[PDB]
Amino acid sequence: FASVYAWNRKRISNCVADYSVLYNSASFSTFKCYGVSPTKLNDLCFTNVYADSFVIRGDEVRQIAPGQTGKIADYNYKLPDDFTGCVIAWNSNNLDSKV
Amino acid sequence: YADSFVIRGDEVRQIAPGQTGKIADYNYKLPDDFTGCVIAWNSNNLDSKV
Repeated sequence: FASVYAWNRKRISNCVADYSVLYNSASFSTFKCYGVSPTKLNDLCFTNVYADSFVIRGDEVRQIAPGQTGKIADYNYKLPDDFTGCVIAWNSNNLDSKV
Repeated sequence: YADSFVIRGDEVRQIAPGQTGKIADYNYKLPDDFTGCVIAWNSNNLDSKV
């Protein structure tokens, strides 16, 4: 992954996106969608999807939300107040930690 | 001899000679004069589910 101050950005189009394989998985602690109901994600067709990836501390997942204030929100990654989309967050203590 | 198992986090201190608790006196008791060594590490990803 990449650090938060240089969060990785990718654009996806011209594809068939299956969201069932993401919802059924028992690995994601936080799966919170804002614009639409997640269970209906297979029912909509889009284009120009944006994917941002990075790594943060445990306490800072709460700051990834529209209209949020803190340190990461106002210095590393700011969300539009009218954001539409979804946020996924899970634990990586196994791979991103070292004694 | 090698013994292997999985326990909680607070209970690793119970695995020591002359220790008192719940696992020590009910599941695994070390001899007081034990010789050898103990290894413990975290396996949250493998052994936990949402």
